[PDB]
Amino acid sequence: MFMINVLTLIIPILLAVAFLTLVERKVLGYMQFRKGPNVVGPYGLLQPIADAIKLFIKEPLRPATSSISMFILAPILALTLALTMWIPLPMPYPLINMNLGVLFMLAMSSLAVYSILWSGWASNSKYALIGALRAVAQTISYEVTLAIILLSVLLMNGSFTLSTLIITQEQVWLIFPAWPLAMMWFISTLAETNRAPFDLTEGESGFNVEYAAGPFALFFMAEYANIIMMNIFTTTLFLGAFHNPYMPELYTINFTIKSLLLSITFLWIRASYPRFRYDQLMHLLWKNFLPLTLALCMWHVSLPILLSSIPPQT
Amino acid sequence: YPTKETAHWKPPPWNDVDPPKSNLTLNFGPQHPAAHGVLRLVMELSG
Amino acid sequence: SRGEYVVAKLDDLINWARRSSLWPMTFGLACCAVEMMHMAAPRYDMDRFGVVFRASPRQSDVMIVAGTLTNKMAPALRKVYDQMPEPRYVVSMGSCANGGGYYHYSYSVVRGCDRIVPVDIYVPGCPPTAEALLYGILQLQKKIKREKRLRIWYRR
Amino acid sequence: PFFDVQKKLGVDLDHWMTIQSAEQPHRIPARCHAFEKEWIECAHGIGSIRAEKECKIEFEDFRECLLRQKTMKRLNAIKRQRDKLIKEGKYTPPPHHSGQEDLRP
Amino acid sequence: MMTYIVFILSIIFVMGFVGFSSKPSPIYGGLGLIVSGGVGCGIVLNFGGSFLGLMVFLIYLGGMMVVFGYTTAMATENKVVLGTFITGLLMEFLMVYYVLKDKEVEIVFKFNGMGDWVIYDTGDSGFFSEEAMGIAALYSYGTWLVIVTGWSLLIGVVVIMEITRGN
Amino acid sequence: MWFEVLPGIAVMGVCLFIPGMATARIHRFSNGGREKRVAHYSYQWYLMERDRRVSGVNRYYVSKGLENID
Amino acid sequence: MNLMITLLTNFTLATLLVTIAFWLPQLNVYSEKTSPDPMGSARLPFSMKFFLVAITFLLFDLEIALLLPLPWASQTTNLNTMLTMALLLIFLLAVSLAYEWTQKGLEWTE
Amino acid sequence: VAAFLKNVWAKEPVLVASFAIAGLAVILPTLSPYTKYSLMINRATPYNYPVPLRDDGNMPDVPSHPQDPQGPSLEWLKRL
Amino acid sequence: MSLVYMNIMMAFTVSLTGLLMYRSHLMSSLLCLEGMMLSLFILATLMILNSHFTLASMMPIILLVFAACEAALGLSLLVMVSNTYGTDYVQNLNLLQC
Ligand SMILES: CCCCCCCCCCCCCCCCCC(=O)OC[C@H](COP(=O)([O-])OCC[N+](C)(C)C)OC(=O)CCCCCCCCCCCCCCCCC
Ligand SMILES: CCCCCCCCCCCCCCCCCC(=O)OC[C@H](COP(=O)(O)OCCN)OC(=O)CCCCCCCCCCCCCCCCC
Ligand SMILES: CCCCCCCCCCCCCCCCCC(=O)OC[C@H](COP(=O)(O)OCCN)OC(=O)CCCCCCCCCCCCCCCCC
Ligand SMILES: CCCCCCCCCCCCCCCCCC(=O)OC[C@H](COP(=O)(O)OCCN)OC(=O)CCCCCCCCCCCCCCCCC
Ligand SMILES: CCCCCCCCCCCCCCCCCC(=O)OC[C@H](COP(=O)(O)OCCN)OC(=O)CCCCCCCCCCCCCCCCC
Ligand SMILES: C=C(C)[C@H]1Cc2c(ccc3c2O[C@@H]2COc4cc(OC)c(OC)cc4[C@@H]2C3=O)O1
Ligand SMILES: C=C(C)[C@H]1Cc2c(ccc3c2O[C@@H]2COc4cc(OC)c(OC)cc4[C@@H]2C3=O)O1
Ligand code: SF4
Repeated sequence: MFMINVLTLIIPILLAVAFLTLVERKVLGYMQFRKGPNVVGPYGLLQPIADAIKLFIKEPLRPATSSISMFILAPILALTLALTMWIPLPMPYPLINMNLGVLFMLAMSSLAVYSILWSGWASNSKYALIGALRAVAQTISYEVTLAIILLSVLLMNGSFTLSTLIITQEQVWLIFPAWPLAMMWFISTLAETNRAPFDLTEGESGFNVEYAAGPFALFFMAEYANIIMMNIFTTTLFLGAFHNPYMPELYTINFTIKSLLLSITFLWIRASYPRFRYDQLMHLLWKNFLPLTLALCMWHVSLPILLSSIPPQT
Repeated sequence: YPTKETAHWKPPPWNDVDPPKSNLTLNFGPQHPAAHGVLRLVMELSG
Repeated sequence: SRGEYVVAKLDDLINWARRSSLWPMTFGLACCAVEMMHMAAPRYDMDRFGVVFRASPRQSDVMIVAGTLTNKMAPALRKVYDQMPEPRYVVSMGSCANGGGYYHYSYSVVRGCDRIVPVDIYVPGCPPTAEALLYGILQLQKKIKREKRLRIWYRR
Repeated sequence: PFFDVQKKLGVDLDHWMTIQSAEQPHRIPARCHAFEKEWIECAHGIGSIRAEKECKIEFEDFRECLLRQKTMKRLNAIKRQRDKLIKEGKYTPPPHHSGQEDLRP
Repeated sequence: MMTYIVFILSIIFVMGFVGFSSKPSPIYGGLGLIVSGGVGCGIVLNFGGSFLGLMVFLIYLGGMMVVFGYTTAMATENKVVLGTFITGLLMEFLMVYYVLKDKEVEIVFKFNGMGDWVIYDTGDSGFFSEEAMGIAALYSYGTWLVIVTGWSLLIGVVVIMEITRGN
Repeated sequence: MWFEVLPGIAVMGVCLFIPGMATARIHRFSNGGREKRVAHYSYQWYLMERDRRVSGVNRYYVSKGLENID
Repeated sequence: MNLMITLLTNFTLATLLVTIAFWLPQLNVYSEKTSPDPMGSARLPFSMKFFLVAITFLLFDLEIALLLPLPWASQTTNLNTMLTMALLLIFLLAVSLAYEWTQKGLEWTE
Repeated sequence: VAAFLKNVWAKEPVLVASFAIAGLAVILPTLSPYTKYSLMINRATPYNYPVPLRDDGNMPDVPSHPQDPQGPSLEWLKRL
Repeated sequence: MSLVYMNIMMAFTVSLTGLLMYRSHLMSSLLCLEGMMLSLFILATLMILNSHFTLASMMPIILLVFAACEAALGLSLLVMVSNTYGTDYVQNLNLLQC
């Protein structure tokens, strides 16, 4: 019975990631005064199916690798970490209800940079290794503000429990007392997933240009399996929905609608701006987000003490 | 007391500084769209 | 028989998935690239056919040779073709890619890219209209549609 | 040298994490709180030389609370004799040690 | 077999260290230390140290071994290795055979051979993890510890910026 | 027009609705028609194991009230 | 226990899909390719700035590790001491950032 | 004092907001009247058992029952 | 005593013998050193959790933080060696024999 719960978690994750490609192409199409796919399925609904089948029957490279084993371990770690991020997400009840789900997700998302690093190792191209090192330094830069913003908010939560965060926002959204944290958090999750304006894997050649259609479709989909997750995590963190314990699907419809609107907000951001130069987003993290994030972390340390609003431990 | 093994040992330098015993050159060829078509670029970078 | 019907449905499936998810490399040479962009533009909108531009030849399916192939570029074009995973297709676009065109008798121009790469669809024009390039891409899709890979594999 | 600055200035820098018998958060006892308290109150002030020989019994009780070597040795002896009598067949487990009695509270 | 699971992880932990102390390369040495950190973290998590296990994942693996792999990438582009590997593996499996056939062993200390489920406590701790409140005590009881650790990290930043300059 | 993107968004929304409604129905099924007991803390685990003992059928969720005492 | 089941299931599904991806087109006998990069064969030069941002991440990640028990530390009865040490730790993180600023350590990846 | 402040607010408004929020977070718990109640609520939260006292004969300030009027009360918390 | 403690100490001694006599990459020596730190973390954690000694629960984090800072320092030394010879081979560190 628990295995049925695991499968109804992880198979709809891959289906939602598949149709997120269609939603991306359609929404980017209409924002660009054109259409997205509408030929392959009715309203393009068979486009991700045809695309996944097309990739799975292309010839892989199997190049001269510095490591064959890490060439294999990069998609496996990517998909495994991209699927295990979803297991403490309370919607309204989680698969694994753990006391430290927030810190769990922070640690497992910190583990995701090894996919980028091993994919840069496995290609013998030294320029792909350079781009992988730039991607890793980008991701570990924005993990700092992820950790500190998340700590500042959990100072208003009371615990590391993700299901407590629904109880925290029963009166007000947590974007109202923490919108500067929310906007730096949202841009930092945008910079975590190598997503535009923070993507540096299409132009000055990325870390996963060595992969062609066997592992690539897996990498990509693991990457989008992070993106929805991060928005769902943002939905739990700043836009907490109403939970009726006798009708849990009210919460499930409400957080699903908010997470869809936030993933579409990612799509609507990448269709609206140019990219950063690499040192410009390093300037954005280390000189603009990090002083504000430290200042607001001091503010959210001292603020529940000065208002007598320290949240419950349990 | 220089032995047979401790015989090639020259003294260290007087300022105790040894000599230190280059920049990257990239070739962005005709495989790229954000150069507007058909261009080869030999970059010499220093970081 | 029965296995003949099985491999016929499997050929229809894989041909459907390959023709309906063509990924050309965003790779233009000369004036034909402008019209190839107009076929990417909102009026014609190749993305609604499942036809997207990708930067690398590793995640690409068809090479639209759109422009004049000179003598100085032909090894780079061949290297781009050799980095593409199979099944890879080539659409010669325009008169210079087809047979040299206006620069046919030049010292520096390869007279047709079919001296360098095998070519599946020759699209004529100088330039062909973007509508004509989209016609050539749909003819490429119909050529992929009638491929008989698993039927010939089952008969060999 | 041990320049005892903490006692000379009267400040508590690191006496608090030093022993298990100290003041814990939320009055949490350690598992060997009583044994360590007994051994510390035995060995206090008498010096280490007199403490090694005059507080041996408290220290053995406390070290055996910490490591449980005697308890695990006795459990090994009982479980080994029980396994021998199960292999020989001269003993049968009761229903309250086979899991057939629907526990008390 | 499930009762000895901590023990089973510990064996893998030993194996993991012989996996990388044989040292074929700093690349595979890093890979072995990351797998070893995962299984020793599983050891920590199975005693109820959930926050310390997530400190292994977030800070050791997710923070520091990332920097080791990063420096291995950027700065560092058999018989001895495989022999030391199989030597340590034979030593560890002979230790496992000894302690499972005897339920008692002495290499340096005397060690029981039953599982470590026996040595636990039978009580409860109410509405808190004791390990969580002990780590929360760093800010209330651990003042001097916070002072010396923050000063060491500030000096660490200053020291790294000194010696990486080369001037 | 712009309502052409809504079938893909609706399919993706159903795919995001399935895990939550699934785990809600499974937790109601496996726990006697009620929510799964949350045991983050050892007191909660002690009460839950005491429920498993006092139920008599080796299930924490089988509740016994005033009818169980005389 | 159910957590290990979930982790093992995700690793199993990932290994299944990766093996099918690596070996379903290896049934094909497509062609055998010889195929005889921006840098040709030059050795990768060390970039000092990338190492500096990695170590700056590591040290600020340790300062984050010290900051992590604050939601539990807000529940103490010694709130004046706790608030003082929390503000001191975030201030020392800010001072490490200011020294990283003013000594030009955050330059060309600013 | 306002020329340098307007200059840094025109050049570096991120750092002005940072130093201002940091300064408020430092100085404001020393000025808030509610900082006493944080301490009072965190000591009123009964994580442990209220271990009873042996009645020696003379402890008038200790109640004999939870509902007795003497002892600590939480009416300051029920009102706030 | 406890049987998992023997395995953690044996892991510590394995990485200690891996540090001592190999004369290889310097990064491999730093990896053996941080394996020693990892085994110290696990062993301190199992002891402190075993004895329910609550105030020492912050002790392994300290054992982590300092030593990870230590690790950062070591990498910078390696990088200076990696800026001198092009390799981290410790047999290049033989200028000070004479
Ligand atoms: C989670 C839900 C969604 C959240 C909101 C996000 C949705 C909208 C997204 C729009 C598209 C964004 C795409 C990425 C853009 C990245 C670039 C960018 O914006 O850089 C950030 C820029 C960076 O600066 P810059 O790049 O504009 O300028 C260059 C930098 N200088 C000036 C130094 C040369 O700004 C910030 O860093 C601001 C971050 C948030 C600030 C929050 C301030 C709080 C206010 C406190 C009070 C202030 C008043 C005074 C004191 C009062 C005291 C009582
Ligand atoms: C190259 C190698 C292979 C690489 C690919 C595969 C590995 C990477 C992807 C998988 C990562 C696995 C991470 C597993 C542990 C995560 C942390 C964790 O368990 O936290 C959750 C929880 C803590 O919360 P709490 O509520 O306190 O616990 C219940 C107590 N009431 O704790 C619990 O609920 C405790 C449950 C029991 C203990 C769980 C132990 C899990 C197994 C150990 C780790 C296995 C993976 C090792 C490799 C890691 C990566 C190198
Ligand atoms: C014993 C008998 C069975 C033997 C084994 C076979 C099992 C079933 C395999 C799938 C179905 C086989 C048939 C495939 C299609 C054949 C018919 C066909 O080609 O129809 C063409 C038509 C599109 O026509 P077109 O020319 O593209 O239109 C241009 C626009 N004017 O096409 C269409 O209108 C749509 C075609 C859709 C094709 C099927 C849907 C995709 C496959 C789904 C199952 C496999 C993938 C599962 C999910 C994977 C993960 C996403
Ligand atoms: C959580 C929600 C998840 C939802 C995921 C799915 C979303 C999309 C759902 C399907 C939408 C409609 C698809 C219609 C496809 C085209 C059907 C069709 O007519 O194909 C025609 C083609 C050839 O027909 P033919 O007979 O040759 O024509 C000559 C006529 N004189 O004939 C063929 O190609 C053969 C028939 C192919 C039919 C394929 C239908 C789609 C299969 C998709 C797989 C997933 C289905 C849903 C799974 C979940 C629900 C059970
Ligand atoms: C006492 C309160 C708590 C203080 C500690 C906590 C601080 C929280 C924020 C942490 C920030 C960490 C990094 C800070 C570095 C500061 C030094 C600095 O940045 O100087 C350089 C800068 C000129 O910039 P440049 O060198 O060119 O850098 C590239 C950008 N152009 O020059 C400047 O930007 C000038 C900076 C000084 C002037 C700022 C004045 C702000 C006033 C706000 C209102 C009053 C707030 C009360 C506190 C007083 C603050 C001065
Ligand atoms: C996961 C499934 C079902 C399929 C669909 C799919 C892949 C793998 C990769 C991709 C993909 O869908 C789209 C295809 O088209 C573009 C076009 C893009 O730009 C034009 C673009 O820019 C980032 C991104 C993309 C996706 C992309 O890379 O596997
Ligand atoms: C990405 C989309 C949707 C468009 C834009 C685009 C293509 C396809 C190809 C190219 C391209 O743009 C780049 C940059 O602009 C020019 C301009 C050119 O001439 C003006 C030119 O001539 C060869 C080549 C190029 C590039 C090129 O190959 O499709
Ligand atoms: S075929 Fe003609 S119009 Fe086209 S690129 Fe060549 S010269 Fe230009």
